[PDB]
Amino acid sequence: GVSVGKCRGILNEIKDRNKRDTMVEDLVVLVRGGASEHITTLAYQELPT
Amino acid sequence: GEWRELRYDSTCERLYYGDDEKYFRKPYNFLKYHFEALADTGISSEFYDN
Repeated sequence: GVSVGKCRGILNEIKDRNKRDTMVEDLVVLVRGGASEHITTLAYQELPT
Repeated sequence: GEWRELRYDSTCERLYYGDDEKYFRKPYNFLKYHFEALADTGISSEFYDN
């Protein structure tokens, strides 16, 4: 009597993830005339008006 | 250019700009005082993500 056996197994797993985000903003103002307190109030870069 | 600050008159109920001192004297050593008005305001923003 002769008995023989063979077994084999393999597992492969690869994972990849990429994330890229970009955002910019720019502002240019050019005001001529009446450089008093009110135009400094209007010189507020965040609010548009 | 700053002749608009403030002035009040209770007895006359009058509201107007202060008309006391509106003149600037120029010394001999100065060519010109060049009363003008300019304004340039620029904000820069950079947001990057990796």
